[PDB]
Amino acid sequence: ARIKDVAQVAGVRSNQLVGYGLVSGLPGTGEANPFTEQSFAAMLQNFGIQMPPGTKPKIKNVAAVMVTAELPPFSKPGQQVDVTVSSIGSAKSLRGGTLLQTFLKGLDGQVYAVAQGNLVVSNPTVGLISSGATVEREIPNPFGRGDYITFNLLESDFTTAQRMADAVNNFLGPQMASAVDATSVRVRAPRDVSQRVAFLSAIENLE
Amino acid sequence: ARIKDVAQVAGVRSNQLVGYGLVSGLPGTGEANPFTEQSFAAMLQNFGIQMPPGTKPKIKNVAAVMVTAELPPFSKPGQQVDVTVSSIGSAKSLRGGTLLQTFLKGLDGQVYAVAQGNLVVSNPTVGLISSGATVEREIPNPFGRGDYITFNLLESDFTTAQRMADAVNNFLGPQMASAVDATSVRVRAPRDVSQRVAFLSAIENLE
Amino acid sequence: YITFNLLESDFTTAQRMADAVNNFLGPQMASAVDATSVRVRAPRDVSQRVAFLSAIENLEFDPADGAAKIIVNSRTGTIVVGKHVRLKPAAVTHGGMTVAITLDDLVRAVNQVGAAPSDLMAILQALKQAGAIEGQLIII
Amino acid sequence: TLDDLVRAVNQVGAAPSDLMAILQALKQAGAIEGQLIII
Amino acid sequence: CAMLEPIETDEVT
Amino acid sequence: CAMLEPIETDEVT
Amino acid sequence: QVPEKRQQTLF
Amino acid sequence: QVPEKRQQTLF
Amino acid sequence: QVPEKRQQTLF
Amino acid sequence: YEVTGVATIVSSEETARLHALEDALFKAVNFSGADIGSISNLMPLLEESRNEYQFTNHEVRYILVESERKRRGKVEVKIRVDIYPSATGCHTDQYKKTILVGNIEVASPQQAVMGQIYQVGDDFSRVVNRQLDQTSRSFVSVGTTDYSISSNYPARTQMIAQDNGAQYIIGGVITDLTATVESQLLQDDIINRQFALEMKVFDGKTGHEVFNKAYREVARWPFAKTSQVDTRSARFWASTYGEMMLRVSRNIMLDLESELSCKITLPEVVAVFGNTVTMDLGRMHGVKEGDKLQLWHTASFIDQNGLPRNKVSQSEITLTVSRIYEHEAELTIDQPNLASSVQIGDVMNKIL
Amino acid sequence: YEVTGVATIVSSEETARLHALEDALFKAVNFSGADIGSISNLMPLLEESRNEYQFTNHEVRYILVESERKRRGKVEVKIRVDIYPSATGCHTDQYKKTILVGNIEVASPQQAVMGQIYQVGDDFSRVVNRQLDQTSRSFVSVGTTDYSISSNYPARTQMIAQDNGAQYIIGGVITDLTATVESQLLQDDIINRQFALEMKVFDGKTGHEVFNKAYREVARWPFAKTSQVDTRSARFWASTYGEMMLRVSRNIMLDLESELSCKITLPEVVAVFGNTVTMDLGRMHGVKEGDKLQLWHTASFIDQNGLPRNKVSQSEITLTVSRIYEHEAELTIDQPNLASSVQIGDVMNKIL
Amino acid sequence: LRGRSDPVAGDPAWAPIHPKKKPEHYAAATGSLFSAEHITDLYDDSKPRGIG
Amino acid sequence: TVVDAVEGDKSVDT
Repeated sequence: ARIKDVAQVAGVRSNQLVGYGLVSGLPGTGEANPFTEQSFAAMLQNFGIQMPPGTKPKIKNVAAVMVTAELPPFSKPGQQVDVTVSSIGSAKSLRGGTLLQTFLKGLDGQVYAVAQGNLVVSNPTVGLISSGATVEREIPNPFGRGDYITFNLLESDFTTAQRMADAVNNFLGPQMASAVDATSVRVRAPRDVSQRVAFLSAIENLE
Repeated sequence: ARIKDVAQVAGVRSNQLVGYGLVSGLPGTGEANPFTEQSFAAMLQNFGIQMPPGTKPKIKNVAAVMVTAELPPFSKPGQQVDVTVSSIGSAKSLRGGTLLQTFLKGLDGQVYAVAQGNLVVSNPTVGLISSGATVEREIPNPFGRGDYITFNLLESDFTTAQRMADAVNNFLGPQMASAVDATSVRVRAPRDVSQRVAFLSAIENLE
Repeated sequence: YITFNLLESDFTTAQRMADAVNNFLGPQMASAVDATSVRVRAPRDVSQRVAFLSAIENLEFDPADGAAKIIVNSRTGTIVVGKHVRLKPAAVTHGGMTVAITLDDLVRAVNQVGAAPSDLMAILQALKQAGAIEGQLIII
Repeated sequence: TLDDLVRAVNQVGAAPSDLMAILQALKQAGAIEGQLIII
Repeated sequence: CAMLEPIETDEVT
Repeated sequence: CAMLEPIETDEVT
Repeated sequence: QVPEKRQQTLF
Repeated sequence: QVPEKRQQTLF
Repeated sequence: QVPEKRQQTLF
Repeated sequence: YEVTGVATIVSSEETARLHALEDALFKAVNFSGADIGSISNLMPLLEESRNEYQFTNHEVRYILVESERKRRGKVEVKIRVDIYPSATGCHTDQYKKTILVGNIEVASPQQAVMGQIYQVGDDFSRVVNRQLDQTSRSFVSVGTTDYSISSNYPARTQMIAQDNGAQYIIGGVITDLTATVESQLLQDDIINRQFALEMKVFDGKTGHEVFNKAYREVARWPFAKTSQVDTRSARFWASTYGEMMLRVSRNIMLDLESELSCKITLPEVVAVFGNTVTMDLGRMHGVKEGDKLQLWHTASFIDQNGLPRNKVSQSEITLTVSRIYEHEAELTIDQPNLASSVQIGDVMNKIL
Repeated sequence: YEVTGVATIVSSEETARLHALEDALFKAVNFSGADIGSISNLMPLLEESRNEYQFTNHEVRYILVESERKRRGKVEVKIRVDIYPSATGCHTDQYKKTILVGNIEVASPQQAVMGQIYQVGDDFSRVVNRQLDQTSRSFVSVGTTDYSISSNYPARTQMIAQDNGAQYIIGGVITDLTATVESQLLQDDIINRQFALEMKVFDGKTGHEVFNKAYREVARWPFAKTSQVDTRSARFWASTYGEMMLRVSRNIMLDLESELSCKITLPEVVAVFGNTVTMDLGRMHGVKEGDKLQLWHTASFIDQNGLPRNKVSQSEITLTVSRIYEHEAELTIDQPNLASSVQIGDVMNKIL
Repeated sequence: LRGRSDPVAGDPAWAPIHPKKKPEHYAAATGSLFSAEHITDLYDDSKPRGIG
Repeated sequence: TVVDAVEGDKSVDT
């Protein structure tokens, strides 16, 4: 088993983004929930159409949804990630819908992606978009810091941790990798970020 | 795999434009929603016909829709892009409709395209126009700045990043490309914009 | 100068069109300024510019293939797989039958079970998540 | 040109107007050297 | 010597 | 000698 | 002594 | 004795 | 006799 | 020389007399043709109110104040000084530096409520732009910009400088506009308003911060408490507060002269047409035909921690000016075989 | 020398006279060019109110106070002193140290209610930053940061120092802002407000805490009980409380000079381009061409218990400065065969 | 003879504060129209959240 | 002075 198959690099993590949005273009399988109508009215105000207070939109092709995306590590602005769109009101189906502009917020409350696109549903109330979210911001990483890199085992075990340490030492040389617990293995790495990527490329393919 | 197949140039991004519009010429499959009638009345006022207040248009061939276009990088004024038209009211079908003049706004609130044309629907409430939006404004680009260009991997991986760096170095020469993380590879490029396009043409076809 | 805007933006197509003009006329005549625009020096007289543009607009060149993409129409069901798209081998179990890996093998796996021809749109998304697609999966 | 695409349309039941949607996918994939105009 | 006192263009007023 | 007393830029006021 | 107006310049 | 303005420097 | 400021030290 | 210095008393007669003396000295130096960069170092040694001043290593040797008057509530000072205009110096053989005036902002809009002077930052950046354009000796102003320049983004600073063609970008924050009330039973209230400012100059070639200074002055607010004052009007700038802000702008210009004037000016390569290159500096910047210039290959990198860095490779290429335009110039490469190594963005310096 | 010391009486004439004497001595030392690091050890021996002071092993030998006046409610002290500026010392041959001013926080927001001075920590860290930038001799300020630095996370301290390019990070906590009321029947109430502060300096190379000191002073609160005071305004900083806080900032600067000035400055390797490396220190830090530097291989580890540790491997590599920029410098490795062992993060020290 | 001082209309102590103008985005740096300080969420209720 | 202009001076019980 390769090291990259059974371990992950510490500090190289994913992040979860969540947002609220509306799905339009449904063949009469939308909602009438109060929050859907409120959000629809606010969106229409954003375009210059403001209905008088207390006006019922009577919309049937719009559904309120929750949009979730996972931000892969080293995600740069301009990249695209998948989004999962799930209905939270009472819409019967999201099939054939279109996700309108929704901002995806991180755990700190800041917007990191914007999601649009066409839903592909099979459960008719959950759909996926292959490049729905466009990354708009970067999350800093501790990968290039320090004098070592750390591998976290997917399945924690003392023997697997020690065998991975021996695999690196045999490949490179003595006193190069050390198991600090049943999960983590620390490998000394170059200070240059370009050399560390080249170094990690050779190490993550060890068997 | 060519570099252009598995990577994208940093700073060379797409932009998403959204707008509100009305679709006319429907065979009696329109709406009666309050916002549709309000928008229709405002549009008629724009042409010199102003109905007395409280007048019900009784329109049946008009539907309110949301228009979305994606602006490709290096989009110049006069070019045409596809638009997706999705119904947001209660129209039964958008088949055979015609999208009226709608302004497509960016994330900064400025108009960058104008969308018209004929809808091609298969879901009968979502249609597409092959050249619906005409680009009216340019978005500046950081492509020609700096002393390097950056490739962002579609599928992030340390080994793929290092192999792409080696591919450029073998083709051009030593110390030419460097992998800075699992996603980005930096290649030194000419300062002249014309030479950088010629340079990037040879590099993006590397296998 | 006059400027040509590519209908399909591409760095290689922009550079090849620049070379086509330079080969026809002479050196340092056309230059690609980005992936879309190519600038060609033109006469100042309007009549000569029309005569000049007449000869240039008929030049032949080979546009580049472009980035490898998979276009899926989520509402019609058609899947257009472009050139240079490569699917990495994997074991795909859909319904009750298992297949091993373009669309031809996947279509047969779809036809094995009853399922539907539109169930292939969901198999691709799983392949995209597993990193078994060398290209872009675009949903229109 | 269309001859191969028309045969693909005729393979399945579908409809002769389903070809209009196949072209739009080809246009999105950059497989058309021309302008797709809808009138 | 004797420096002059001619005014110049106002910067804002 | 005789140290000067010229003021300098204020730190905050 | 009065300043002299700008001299002849090309382009 | 007045402090002297900065001398010529490159970059 | 005034205490003397810290002397030169490395690290 | 025969000069007059005019300055209004705010809270101390010493400060008004010192300001009048500074004004008279500035006028004398401007008339004498001496460099205004050296004035900013003379002021600290002028804190004392001595009738006679002695200085060494300066273009002015002795200062003697002969008349001091307080006519119309403001101090008028008449002095005679001896100025020696040096023909040499590190500032006379350099081309003019193009400077872009960035966005100046009010940190606390709460402080600008009295008088509703919320556009004071913009209308003061306009004054700074005009002061640098028509009063400085070694600066050319290329206008103002609405973008904010920060030390965290050297790349943005470089891009904005390239867009505007500016060697340096100057921007600040207005940190204090508050006022206090001084009350007397005999007369009406006196409102003394503060004006504090922190100016920052960034190098457009590499994004570095090359200058940083803080200013704070106080002046009377003659207007009513509830009166609205327009910062573009002459009512604002002819008042005591306006005179104080104009003096602050002059001090900004003198500090820029003191710090950046003797930096070697580095014109950039705009375009290369075979053996002839184009320079972003022209006749209006002091370029004369027959000038010999030395080329430097520019390579400025952001290091591993995101901090800007500079690196220039020396070149064996020398250029001479062939044709001069008002805003640009044409240079001929004296080493034709090395002409292929010249790229856009390389800098040059005049050979002395 | 001829110096004046100004200090306001708060509760004791002795304290005001001592503060005025400290101010006069600080001005005399600053004018004389003597190091300000040695002043902070002279104050303890100045507690006595003797007319004559005798000291040994210092740049000042005898202090004689000739005039003591209490004009306008504040003590003015005029003294004559003999200062011997030593050309040598452990502080004159070192490059300037870059220092980042961290977050200073109010531990109890309850104490800041009177006057609503809740941003006192931020507006005081700004004063400390400016004091270190424009008043210190051996420090360069690289700005302020909004993050809090703790001794429990040396890795975070190292990362923040790397991001800002700071050798040391200084942060504190304001622990006392309470006030007491002194009442007299003849006059109005007197509110004496406290200002206590605990400053802590962390080494950015290893995350260690290298400095720790506590300050406490008291000053009159001249404002009304229900009046709101803006900490960015001149009304706050020109008051007695503001003067006390400015004096506290000056004492912070003098303590930093006393403790950290003679530590050997260790510039870091920023980039290696074959045989030429880049240094994070440049012309503005005191680097001169032809300087010889000795390389140290840096290896700082967190031990088994999570505590930071330091370990440097000595090297046979010596470098000389080839080109100097304002903020960086280029060094050439004198041993080309050993150039491959230089990595980013290695430190250097100037060979004396 | 009154013993009281009447308030004046327009007192700065009670006058509104005009909001600070946000800085321009400068999209040429990133190639995108996204700016964290300028984006408008389509579905937000627009409660008061800043000065002015 | 210790009195703010905007807010003003905020400063027979026997």
